[PDB]
Amino acid sequence: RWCVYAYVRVRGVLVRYRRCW
Repeated sequence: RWCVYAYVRVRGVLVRYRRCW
């Protein structure tokens, strides 16, 4: 597992962030 560059998804509105998986 690691966290890198990504795009969130709050209220069907993608918003640049970090995602871990």
